[PDB]
Amino acid sequence: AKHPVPKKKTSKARRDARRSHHALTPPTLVPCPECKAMKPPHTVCPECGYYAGRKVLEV
Amino acid sequence: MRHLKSGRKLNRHSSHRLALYRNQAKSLLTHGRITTTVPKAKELRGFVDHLIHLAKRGDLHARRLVLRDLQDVKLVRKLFDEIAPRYRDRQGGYTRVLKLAERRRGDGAPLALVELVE
Amino acid sequence: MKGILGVKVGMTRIFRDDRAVPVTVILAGPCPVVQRRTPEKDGYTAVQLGFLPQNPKRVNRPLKGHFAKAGVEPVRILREIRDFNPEGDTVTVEIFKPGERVDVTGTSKGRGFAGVMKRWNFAGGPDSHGAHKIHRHPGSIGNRKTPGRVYKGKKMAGHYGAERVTVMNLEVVDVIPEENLLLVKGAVPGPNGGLVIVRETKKA
Amino acid sequence: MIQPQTYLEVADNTGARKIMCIRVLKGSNAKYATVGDVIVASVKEAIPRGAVKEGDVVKAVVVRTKKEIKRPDGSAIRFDDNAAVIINNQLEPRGTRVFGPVARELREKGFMKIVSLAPEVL
Amino acid sequence: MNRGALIKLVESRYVRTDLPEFRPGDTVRVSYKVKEGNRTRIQDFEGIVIRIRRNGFNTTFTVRKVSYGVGVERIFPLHSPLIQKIDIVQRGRARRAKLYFIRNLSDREIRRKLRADRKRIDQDRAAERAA
RNA sequence: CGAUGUCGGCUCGUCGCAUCCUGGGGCUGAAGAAGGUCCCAAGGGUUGGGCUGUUCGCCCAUUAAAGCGGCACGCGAGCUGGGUUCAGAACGUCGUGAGACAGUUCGGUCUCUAUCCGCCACGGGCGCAGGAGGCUUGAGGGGGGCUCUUCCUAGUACGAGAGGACCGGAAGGGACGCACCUCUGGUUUCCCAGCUGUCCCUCCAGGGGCAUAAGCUGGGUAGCCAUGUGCGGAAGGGAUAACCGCUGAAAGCAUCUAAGCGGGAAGCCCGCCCCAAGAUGAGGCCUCCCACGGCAGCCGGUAAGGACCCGGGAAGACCACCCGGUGGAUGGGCCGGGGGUGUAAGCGCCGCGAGGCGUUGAGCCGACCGGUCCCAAUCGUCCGAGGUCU
RNA sequence: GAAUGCCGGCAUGAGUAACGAUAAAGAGGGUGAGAAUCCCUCUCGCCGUAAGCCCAAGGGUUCCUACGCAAUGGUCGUCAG
RNA sequence: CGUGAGGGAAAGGUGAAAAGAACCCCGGGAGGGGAGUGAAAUAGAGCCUGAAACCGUGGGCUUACAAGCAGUCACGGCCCC
Ligand SMILES: [Mg+2]
Ligand SMILES: [Mg+2]
Ligand SMILES: [Mg+2]
Ligand SMILES: [Mg+2]
Ligand SMILES: [Mg+2]
Ligand SMILES: [Mg+2]
Ligand SMILES: [Mg+2]
Ligand SMILES: [Mg+2]
Ligand SMILES: [Mg+2]
Ligand SMILES: [Mg+2]
Ligand SMILES: [Mg+2]
Ligand SMILES: [Mg+2]
Ligand SMILES: [Mg+2]
Ligand SMILES: [Mg+2]
Ligand SMILES: [Mg+2]
Ligand SMILES: [Mg+2]
Ligand SMILES: [Mg+2]
Ligand SMILES: [Mg+2]
Ligand SMILES: [Mg+2]
Ligand SMILES: [Mg+2]
Ligand SMILES: [Mg+2]
Ligand SMILES: [Mg+2]
Ligand SMILES: [Mg+2]
Ligand SMILES: [Mg+2]
Ligand SMILES: [Mg+2]
Ligand SMILES: [Mg+2]
Ligand SMILES: [Mg+2]
Ligand SMILES: [Mg+2]
Ligand SMILES: [Mg+2]
Ligand SMILES: [Mg+2]
Ligand SMILES: [Mg+2]
Ligand SMILES: [Mg+2]
Ligand SMILES: [Mg+2]
Ligand SMILES: [Mg+2]
Ligand SMILES: [Mg+2]
Ligand SMILES: [Mg+2]
Ligand SMILES: [Mg+2]
Ligand SMILES: [Mg+2]
Ligand SMILES: [Mg+2]
Ligand SMILES: [Mg+2]
Ligand SMILES: [Mg+2]
Ligand SMILES: [Mg+2]
Ligand SMILES: [Mg+2]
Ligand SMILES: [Mg+2]
Ligand SMILES: [Mg+2]
Ligand SMILES: [Mg+2]
Ligand SMILES: [Mg+2]
Ligand SMILES: [Mg+2]
Ligand SMILES: [Mg+2]
Ligand SMILES: [Mg+2]
Ligand SMILES: [Mg+2]
Ligand SMILES: [Mg+2]
Ligand SMILES: [Mg+2]
Ligand SMILES: [Mg+2]
Ligand SMILES: [Mg+2]
Ligand SMILES: [Mg+2]
Ligand SMILES: [Mg+2]
Ligand SMILES: [Mg+2]
Ligand SMILES: [Mg+2]
Ligand SMILES: [Mg+2]
Ligand SMILES: [Mg+2]
Ligand SMILES: [Mg+2]
Ligand SMILES: [Mg+2]
Ligand SMILES: [Mg+2]
Ligand SMILES: [Mg+2]
Ligand SMILES: [Mg+2]
Ligand SMILES: [Mg+2]
Ligand SMILES: [Mg+2]
Ligand SMILES: [Mg+2]
Ligand SMILES: [Mg+2]
Ligand SMILES: [Mg+2]
Ligand SMILES: [Mg+2]
Ligand SMILES: [Mg+2]
Ligand SMILES: [Mg+2]
Ligand SMILES: [Mg+2]
Ligand SMILES: [Mg+2]
Ligand SMILES: [Mg+2]
Ligand SMILES: [Mg+2]
Ligand SMILES: [Mg+2]
Ligand SMILES: [Mg+2]
Ligand SMILES: [Mg+2]
Ligand SMILES: [Mg+2]
Ligand SMILES: [Mg+2]
Ligand SMILES: [Mg+2]
Ligand SMILES: [Mg+2]
Ligand SMILES: [Mg+2]
Ligand SMILES: [Mg+2]
Ligand SMILES: [Mg+2]
Ligand SMILES: [Mg+2]
Ligand SMILES: [Mg+2]
Ligand SMILES: [Mg+2]
Ligand SMILES: [Mg+2]
Ligand SMILES: [Mg+2]
Ligand SMILES: [Mg+2]
Ligand SMILES: [Mg+2]
Ligand SMILES: [Mg+2]
Ligand SMILES: [Mg+2]
Ligand SMILES: [Mg+2]
Ligand SMILES: [Mg+2]
Ligand SMILES: [Mg+2]
Ligand SMILES: [Mg+2]
Ligand SMILES: [Mg+2]
Ligand SMILES: [Mg+2]
Ligand SMILES: [Mg+2]
Ligand SMILES: [Mg+2]
Ligand SMILES: [Mg+2]
Ligand SMILES: [Mg+2]
Ligand SMILES: [Mg+2]
Ligand SMILES: [Mg+2]
Ligand SMILES: [Mg+2]
Ligand SMILES: [Mg+2]
Ligand SMILES: [Mg+2]
Ligand SMILES: [Mg+2]
Ligand SMILES: [Mg+2]
Ligand SMILES: [Mg+2]
Ligand SMILES: [Mg+2]
Ligand SMILES: [Mg+2]
Ligand SMILES: [Mg+2]
Ligand SMILES: [Mg+2]
Ligand SMILES: [Mg+2]
Ligand SMILES: [Mg+2]
Ligand SMILES: [Mg+2]
Ligand SMILES: [Mg+2]
Ligand SMILES: [Mg+2]
Ligand SMILES: [Mg+2]
Ligand SMILES: [Mg+2]
Ligand SMILES: [Mg+2]
Ligand SMILES: [Mg+2]
Ligand SMILES: [Mg+2]
Ligand SMILES: [Mg+2]
Ligand SMILES: [Mg+2]
Ligand SMILES: [Mg+2]
Ligand SMILES: [Mg+2]
Ligand SMILES: [Mg+2]
Ligand SMILES: [Mg+2]
Ligand SMILES: [Mg+2]
Ligand SMILES: [Mg+2]
Ligand SMILES: [Mg+2]
Ligand SMILES: [Mg+2]
Ligand SMILES: [Mg+2]
Ligand SMILES: [Mg+2]
Ligand SMILES: [Mg+2]
Ligand SMILES: [Mg+2]
Ligand SMILES: [Mg+2]
Ligand SMILES: [Mg+2]
Ligand SMILES: [Mg+2]
Ligand SMILES: [Mg+2]
Ligand SMILES: [Mg+2]
Ligand SMILES: [Mg+2]
Ligand SMILES: [Mg+2]
Ligand SMILES: [Mg+2]
Ligand SMILES: [Mg+2]
Ligand SMILES: [Mg+2]
Ligand SMILES: [Mg+2]
Ligand SMILES: [Mg+2]
Ligand SMILES: [Mg+2]
Ligand SMILES: [Mg+2]
Ligand SMILES: [Mg+2]
Ligand SMILES: [Mg+2]
Ligand SMILES: [Mg+2]
Ligand SMILES: [Mg+2]
Ligand SMILES: [Mg+2]
Ligand SMILES: [Mg+2]
Ligand SMILES: [Mg+2]
Ligand SMILES: [Mg+2]
Ligand SMILES: [Mg+2]
Ligand SMILES: [Mg+2]
Ligand SMILES: [Mg+2]
Ligand SMILES: [Mg+2]
Ligand SMILES: [Mg+2]
Ligand SMILES: [Mg+2]
Ligand SMILES: [Mg+2]
Ligand SMILES: [Mg+2]
Ligand SMILES: [Mg+2]
Ligand SMILES: [Mg+2]
Ligand SMILES: [Mg+2]
Ligand SMILES: [Mg+2]
Ligand SMILES: [Mg+2]
Ligand SMILES: [Mg+2]
Ligand SMILES: [Mg+2]
Ligand SMILES: [Mg+2]
Ligand SMILES: [Mg+2]
Ligand SMILES: [Mg+2]
Ligand SMILES: [Mg+2]
Ligand SMILES: [Mg+2]
Ligand SMILES: [Mg+2]
Ligand SMILES: [Mg+2]
Ligand SMILES: [Mg+2]
Ligand SMILES: [Mg+2]
Ligand SMILES: [Mg+2]
Ligand SMILES: [Mg+2]
Ligand SMILES: [Mg+2]
Ligand SMILES: [Mg+2]
Ligand SMILES: [Mg+2]
Ligand SMILES: [Mg+2]
Ligand SMILES: [Mg+2]
Ligand SMILES: [Mg+2]
Ligand SMILES: [Mg+2]
Ligand SMILES: [Mg+2]
Ligand SMILES: [Mg+2]
Ligand SMILES: [Mg+2]
Ligand SMILES: [Mg+2]
Ligand SMILES: [Mg+2]
Ligand SMILES: [Mg+2]
Ligand SMILES: [Mg+2]
Ligand SMILES: [Mg+2]
Ligand SMILES: [Mg+2]
Ligand SMILES: [Mg+2]
Ligand SMILES: [Mg+2]
Ligand SMILES: [Mg+2]
Ligand SMILES: [Mg+2]
Ligand SMILES: [Mg+2]
Ligand SMILES: [Mg+2]
Ligand SMILES: [Mg+2]
Ligand SMILES: [Mg+2]
Ligand SMILES: [Mg+2]
Ligand SMILES: [Mg+2]
Ligand SMILES: [Mg+2]
Ligand SMILES: [Mg+2]
Ligand SMILES: [Mg+2]
Ligand SMILES: [Mg+2]
Ligand SMILES: [Mg+2]
Ligand SMILES: [Mg+2]
Ligand SMILES: [Mg+2]
Ligand SMILES: [Mg+2]
Ligand SMILES: [Mg+2]
Ligand SMILES: [Mg+2]
Ligand SMILES: [Mg+2]
Ligand SMILES: [Zn+2]
Repeated sequence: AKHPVPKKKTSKARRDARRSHHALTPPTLVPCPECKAMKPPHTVCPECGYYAGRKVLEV
Repeated sequence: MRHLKSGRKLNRHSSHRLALYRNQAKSLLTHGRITTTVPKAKELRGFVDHLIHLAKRGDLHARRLVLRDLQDVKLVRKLFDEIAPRYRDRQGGYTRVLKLAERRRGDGAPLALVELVE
Repeated sequence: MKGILGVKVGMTRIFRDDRAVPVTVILAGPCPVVQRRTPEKDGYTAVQLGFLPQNPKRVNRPLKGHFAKAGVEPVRILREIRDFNPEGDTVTVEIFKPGERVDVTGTSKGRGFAGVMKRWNFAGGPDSHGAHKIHRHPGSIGNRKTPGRVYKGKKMAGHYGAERVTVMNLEVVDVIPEENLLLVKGAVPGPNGGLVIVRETKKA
Repeated sequence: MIQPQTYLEVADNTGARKIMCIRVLKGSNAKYATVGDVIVASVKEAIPRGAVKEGDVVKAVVVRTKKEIKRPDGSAIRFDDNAAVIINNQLEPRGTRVFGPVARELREKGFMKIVSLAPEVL
Repeated sequence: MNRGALIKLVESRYVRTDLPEFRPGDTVRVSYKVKEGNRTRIQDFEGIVIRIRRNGFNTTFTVRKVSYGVGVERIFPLHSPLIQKIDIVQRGRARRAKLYFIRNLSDREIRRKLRADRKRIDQDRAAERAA
C-alpha cells in the first residue's frame, strides 16, 4: 500500500454530524417487586438479593 | 457462516477450552455456587449436568468416566455420595444460571451465578 | 395461474422406472382463502392464501379483524398468488398432479457478508509466486483518470443469500394428499423448515 | 476424470503401454474426459515393434477411470486405474484384444467392438 | 410437524427388508439387474464390502473385487430395486468400520488381515436350521 | 520535473465496430455440399498447451470461432516484478586512461491504518397530515441472452460420379449462470477408536496432561461445499435492419413509394427472473383504535399498536430480519430415534507370556429428527391517536 | 497572510490504528472507598543446555521494612524496579 | 543531547498587607459548596491584565427533494431594539 492520508481537515460540522449516532441510551431499569429499588430486568436484585420472589444472594 | 453449529469457542483453542470446562466443573462441584461471565456460565450447565447424571448411574464405569474430567477422587466421591442422590427423581436441570446486576469494573463483563439446584 | 404456500421439509430420493430420482419434499396445504383481489376493488386479480394455524393469543386485533371478516381461523402467513382465482375456499396439493412442472420460490440460505470468490466466483489471486496478501482479493476495480470512477453494479463483497429465489420448471414427481405432501424433482431454495411458494411453471 | 497431462494405461495389444492425454475431444473446451469419451494422446511408452510407437499422436477412448462413474440407477462404479483403448477415426479398435474390464457406458456410446473384446463389462 | 417422520413416511414405500445383514469385511455376492439391449439380465458382483454408509433408507454399501487384474469397486443403494438378492459368501472380521486400507494390500496380506469371522459363521449355521 | 511509477503478466472488467463465430441478407465464374465478395447486425460467445520477460509471432491439439481496437499502449494507495535504466561482476567492442555502449551476461529493499468523491453491502433519522397491524400495484432499474453433434425427413432434391441439402422434426452435449446436499466426493480442532515417548493420579488395572495454535494415525454426523444434483438461455407476441415484395402515379411504359399495404435478424420493445412508492409524483386494498383531560400550538394521561429487556435462530460484523418469552417447547439439560466409532470397563475362561475368547454390535457418543416444564425466557417499564384549511 | 519561514498554543485524522511475541487460564477466600489486574489457597498451562542457578562487565540504592497512589506502569491497581 | 571535542533550552508578576480561607458540609483523595479575609477572590495560590485559534452549556432564527470558492443583490417570513 501507499499510506492513505486525509486530503482535507474535517470541518467542525462534518465532524459533529458523524457523531450524530453516538449519544448513549439510558440503562433499562425496572422496580424490584420486593424492595422497589430500580435495577435491570432479568437480574438478581443487587439491593436485596431477591429474584423470582425469593432470596438468592447475601447483599 | 455458523449454520446449526453448536458450542461456544470462548477465544480458547481446543485444549484450553476443555481445561476451562473441567476447571469450572471442579469449582462448581466444590462450592455449589460460583460466579462467572454469562457465556461461560451458560456453557457450563451442560458440561456439569452430564457429570452429575453419570454420578446418578453410580456404577464403576460411570465413576471412571467422570474421573476423566474431574481427576479428584475425593471430589468424585463427594459427587457420588452427597451430590448425586439428591437428584434421584430430578430428570435434568441439575444446574441453574442467574444473571447478576452489576458488571465487572476493569472490563465491563456481565456476570452470572451458576449453582447446583436444590 | 395456480399456486400454494408450503414448507420445505427435506430431501431424499425415490426409485421410478429403475432410476433414482432426487426429490425435495414439500408440505404444501391446506391453504384457506383469506382475501380475493379483484379488478373493481384492487385493480388486479389474485388470491391471498393463508398457511399454518397460529395461537390466537399471538394474533393482534387488526389481524384478527382481517381473519374474522373471512371466517378463517388465525393463520401464521399470508401470501398472494397473482392471477389465481380458485373456485373453492381452500387450496390443497390436489391442484397439482404428478407430471406437471412447477416453479418454486423460497428464501435462499444466508451467507452473510460474502467475499468476491464465494459470491461472484471471482478467481482470486495466486497462492505462491510472490502473491502478497491478495489471495482472495478482487484485483482491479476500474481504469484510471477516464472515467475516474467505478461502475454501478460493480461486483464486490457484501451480503449474499437470504433473498427471494425462484427455481423454474421442476417436475412434480408425486402428490400425497393424505399428508399434504408435494414431491418435486430437484433442488429448492432455502433451509428445511423454510417457507416456499409452488406455482404452475411459466415455461411453455 | 481425465484431462491434458493425465497418464493412462493402454488396455489393448497395440504395443502402447502409457499414453498422455493432450486433448479431450468433447467440443470446444471440455475440462474432463470420462468413460466413453475420446481423447487425443501422445504415446509415452511402448513395447518394441508394435503397431504404435513412442512419439505417436493417437486417439483413444477412455474405458475405465479412477474417478467413480455415476449411473442413473443410483449406483456407481470405480476402477483402480485410468485406462484407454487406442482407436482409429471410425471408433474401431486398432488392436485385436482388450484387457481388463470396461465400463458398460461404452456400449451406449457406440464402441460395440471394444465392449465385446473385453473379458468383463461392469 | 415432524419433518423427519414425513421424510421416513415418503421413504416407507421403497424400503425393503428381504436382504441379509452384513458387515464391512464380509464377502458378498450382489445379484444386480442390468440393461444391455435389447434385454435386461442379472449380473453377479462378488467381493469384499469395504464400507457401509448409513443414512436409513439412503444407506449405501461399497463392494471391492479384482476382475482380470484390475480392482473394481461398486456402490449400491442398500434399498435399490435393481438388487435381486444378496448372498453372504464369507464372514470376515474387521477391526474398523472402513476398510479403505485394503486397496494398497497384496492378496496375501488381505487374507492375513481379514480372517474368517468364526462367531458369525457359526451364527449363520445355527440359523439356517429351520423347520 | 516542491514526482503524472515506466514493459509484460495476473485479476477485474467495460466500451467501439472497420464482425472472428453464431442470426438475417444481395451478387457469384452460386448444380448440391463447401466457398468467394459485399450488405445488416455488438445479444452472447470467442479453448488448452510448447517456445520466449515478451506484447507479438511461430508451432502442437482442438474449435462454431479461436476478431481487431479504446479505456493514462485500462487496471502496481489491486498483486506480480521475468523485461527495462542506480550502486557489484564479466564478455565483445571503443577509449593511452578514468570509463563508455543499450550490445550482451549473473545479481540487485515494490511503503500495515482510506478523509472526500466513486463502488458493494447494512442501518439510524425524518418525511409520505390521525395513530396503527398486515397484504400489495409496478413507474423506473438490474439480471439473462452462447453454441455444437448425431439421428429422422433422405441417401430423397441436385450431381456423370464422388458427394449431398433446403424446410420441418427428435435426441445428446460443451462452457456458463442460479439454487441445492438426496446420491457421489470433500472438510468435519475433540464425535469414536488405535499408537509412541514422558510426567502424573494410585502399585496393578484403568485414566489425565504434553509432544501444534488436534502429538501422531485410521475413520467421521450436522453444517459449509464441487468433483455431485436440479433448473435456466426460451417459447410466444409486437415493431424494425439490410433485403424481398403488393398495389401504384409523377413519367400512356416502368418503378417496393411519391398515397397506401405486406414479408423480414442471435439484434430492438414486451414476455422470464430479481430489486423497487425517498416513484417527495412518497400509489392501492383489508383490518384495528377513537372523536381524552389542561392552558394547522403546547402540556399530560391513554387506545390500537410498538419499543425496551430476556431465550434464541441454516438471520447476522454491530445494526437489521425472524421466532419465542410460563395462556411457553425458545435455548440448556434429560429421554427416544438417527449417526459416528466398531465389541468399553469389570468379571470369567485359555495361554509361561505378549495376547486371545465370551459377556457384547458392546461402550462411548456434537450439531441431525422429535419428546419431555427438570433448568432458564422472573417481575416489569417506557412510548404511542383526539386527526390543518378550501 | 504566505518564506515546505521561526517559537508557542490548539485543532483534523478519531473514540479510529494500537495497547509489544498465540506459554493460557478458572474458581474460592482475604484486603480495600474502589479489585479480571494486590495477597492466600486449589485447579490448569509454559520453560527446564532455561524462561533455573553461580561469576565477570556495565548500572549505582534499583536491596529490606513501614507508610502511600498525583505522576511513572501502554488497562486497572489496594501493587511495584 | 553527544563516546568525545562539542551542542544547549524552557521557565518572571496573588495582595497595600498573608489578612494564604478556622470551622461545618459532599468526597478515599482531588475538587468543590458554605463560612470567613480583602477595596476587589472569574486577586485563591494551576493567582495582575487575560486577546486569538480551539472546546462546551443556554437562547433566537434556520435546516431532512437538495447541486455548493459558500458570498453578493432583491424580496418575503420569524425574533429582537
Ligand atoms: Mg501492497
Ligand atoms: Mg502498494
Ligand atoms: Mg491502502
Ligand atoms: Mg505490504
Ligand atoms: Mg498506511
Ligand atoms: Mg490525500
Ligand atoms: Mg458545534
Ligand atoms: Mg462526517
Ligand atoms: Mg444494604
Ligand atoms: Mg451466515
Ligand atoms: Mg470461518
Ligand atoms: Mg454457537
Ligand atoms: Mg443450536
Ligand atoms: Mg466443545
Ligand atoms: Mg476459539
Ligand atoms: Mg477475546
Ligand atoms: Mg484468553
Ligand atoms: Mg495441545
Ligand atoms: Mg493447553
Ligand atoms: Mg448471544
Ligand atoms: Mg437471569
Ligand atoms: Mg446487565
Ligand atoms: Mg478494576
Ligand atoms: Mg418466502
Ligand atoms: Mg474473495
Ligand atoms: Mg467459488
Ligand atoms: Mg456464487
Ligand atoms: Mg485463479
Ligand atoms: Mg501463479
Ligand atoms: Mg486459486
Ligand atoms: Mg514480496
Ligand atoms: Mg511485502
Ligand atoms: Mg500469503
Ligand atoms: Mg484487489
Ligand atoms: Mg469522470
Ligand atoms: Mg440479508
Ligand atoms: Mg412415484
Ligand atoms: Mg436445509
Ligand atoms: Mg523416439
Ligand atoms: Mg489390463
Ligand atoms: Mg431427514
Ligand atoms: Mg407423519
Ligand atoms: Mg458377466
Ligand atoms: Mg478380492
Ligand atoms: Mg427384480
Ligand atoms: Mg516531471
Ligand atoms: Mg508537495
Ligand atoms: Mg504537488
Ligand atoms: Mg510528491
Ligand atoms: Mg478490451
Ligand atoms: Mg457494420
Ligand atoms: Mg463476423
Ligand atoms: Mg450466414
Ligand atoms: Mg459445384
Ligand atoms: Mg450452397
Ligand atoms: Mg453470402
Ligand atoms: Mg446491400
Ligand atoms: Mg455481438
Ligand atoms: Mg455489449
Ligand atoms: Mg465482442
Ligand atoms: Mg493460444
Ligand atoms: Mg512450461
Ligand atoms: Mg516442459
Ligand atoms: Mg507459456
Ligand atoms: Mg509468447
Ligand atoms: Mg517475437
Ligand atoms: Mg520463424
Ligand atoms: Mg472441426
Ligand atoms: Mg462454422
Ligand atoms: Mg488500449
Ligand atoms: Mg502509444
Ligand atoms: Mg510506446
Ligand atoms: Mg498502461
Ligand atoms: Mg492489450
Ligand atoms: Mg498499468
Ligand atoms: Mg507496487
Ligand atoms: Mg505493471
Ligand atoms: Mg493505480
Ligand atoms: Mg497510487
Ligand atoms: Mg489504487
Ligand atoms: Mg529485475
Ligand atoms: Mg526478488
Ligand atoms: Mg535477467
Ligand atoms: Mg531479453
Ligand atoms: Mg549511491
Ligand atoms: Mg548494478
Ligand atoms: Mg548492471
Ligand atoms: Mg561475462
Ligand atoms: Mg576485450
Ligand atoms: Mg567509447
Ligand atoms: Mg562500442
Ligand atoms: Mg585503443
Ligand atoms: Mg585497448
Ligand atoms: Mg552518458
Ligand atoms: Mg552497460
Ligand atoms: Mg544505458
Ligand atoms: Mg556476456
Ligand atoms: Mg541470489
Ligand atoms: Mg540483470
Ligand atoms: Mg529502506
Ligand atoms: Mg508509509
Ligand atoms: Mg485506522
Ligand atoms: Mg471513508
Ligand atoms: Mg472529493
Ligand atoms: Mg430506512
Ligand atoms: Mg430506521
Ligand atoms: Mg393498483
Ligand atoms: Mg418496468
Ligand atoms: Mg430514480
Ligand atoms: Mg430489461
Ligand atoms: Mg438416408
Ligand atoms: Mg442420378
Ligand atoms: Mg432443421
Ligand atoms: Mg441445449
Ligand atoms: Mg446429509
Ligand atoms: Mg455428503
Ligand atoms: Mg451422501
Ligand atoms: Mg463420503
Ligand atoms: Mg473429550
Ligand atoms: Mg500418556
Ligand atoms: Mg509411575
Ligand atoms: Mg502423590
Ligand atoms: Mg498401567
Ligand atoms: Mg504438565
Ligand atoms: Mg512442558
Ligand atoms: Mg503447547
Ligand atoms: Mg489428545
Ligand atoms: Mg503414527
Ligand atoms: Mg476421509
Ligand atoms: Mg481426523
Ligand atoms: Mg459431515
Ligand atoms: Mg461442478
Ligand atoms: Mg412482423
Ligand atoms: Mg418485380
Ligand atoms: Mg408492378
Ligand atoms: Mg419515361
Ligand atoms: Mg409511403
Ligand atoms: Mg409489415
Ligand atoms: Mg414491413
Ligand atoms: Mg412476401
Ligand atoms: Mg438463442
Ligand atoms: Mg417484491
Ligand atoms: Mg409509501
Ligand atoms: Mg412496495
Ligand atoms: Mg422524480
Ligand atoms: Mg402508502
Ligand atoms: Mg401495551
Ligand atoms: Mg444473536
Ligand atoms: Mg451492540
Ligand atoms: Mg419490523
Ligand atoms: Mg413483523
Ligand atoms: Mg416479540
Ligand atoms: Mg413477560
Ligand atoms: Mg402468564
Ligand atoms: Mg425447549
Ligand atoms: Mg429440548
Ligand atoms: Mg439425543
Ligand atoms: Mg442409533
Ligand atoms: Mg448405528
Ligand atoms: Mg470383547
Ligand atoms: Mg493363567
Ligand atoms: Mg443416542
Ligand atoms: Mg420454570
Ligand atoms: Mg405439554
Ligand atoms: Mg418490576
Ligand atoms: Mg504577501
Ligand atoms: Mg506544510
Ligand atoms: Mg509542514
Ligand atoms: Mg501540501
Ligand atoms: Mg512554519
Ligand atoms: Mg506565520
Ligand atoms: Mg516552526
Ligand atoms: Mg506548530
Ligand atoms: Mg486531536
Ligand atoms: Mg495532534
Ligand atoms: Mg467504536
Ligand atoms: Mg474500544
Ligand atoms: Mg477511519
Ligand atoms: Mg477498524
Ligand atoms: Mg506500537
Ligand atoms: Mg483493534
Ligand atoms: Mg504491537
Ligand atoms: Mg500480547
Ligand atoms: Mg478473587
Ligand atoms: Mg473476594
Ligand atoms: Mg484489580
Ligand atoms: Mg481497584
Ligand atoms: Mg493476563
Ligand atoms: Mg497472589
Ligand atoms: Mg534436561
Ligand atoms: Mg543507567
Ligand atoms: Mg539484599
Ligand atoms: Mg528501596
Ligand atoms: Mg505496603
Ligand atoms: Mg499511580
Ligand atoms: Mg491510579
Ligand atoms: Mg489514581
Ligand atoms: Mg503526595
Ligand atoms: Mg501511567
Ligand atoms: Mg495507570
Ligand atoms: Mg509501555
Ligand atoms: Mg490504601
Ligand atoms: Mg515498578
Ligand atoms: Mg522489591
Ligand atoms: Mg555521536
Ligand atoms: Mg551525556
Ligand atoms: Mg554540535
Ligand atoms: Mg530563558
Ligand atoms: Mg509576594
Ligand atoms: Mg503582587
Ligand atoms: Mg473552602
Ligand atoms: Mg473538611
Ligand atoms: Mg471523607
Ligand atoms: Mg464521607
Ligand atoms: Mg479541601
Ligand atoms: Mg461541592
Ligand atoms: Mg467581606
Ligand atoms: Mg472604591
Ligand atoms: Mg475579572
Ligand atoms: Mg483581578
Ligand atoms: Mg500591580
Ligand atoms: Mg488571571
Ligand atoms: Mg483563565
Ligand atoms: Mg447550541
Ligand atoms: Mg423531484
Ligand atoms: Mg423541504
Ligand atoms: Mg443566492
Ligand atoms: Mg427582485
Ligand atoms: Zn430488591
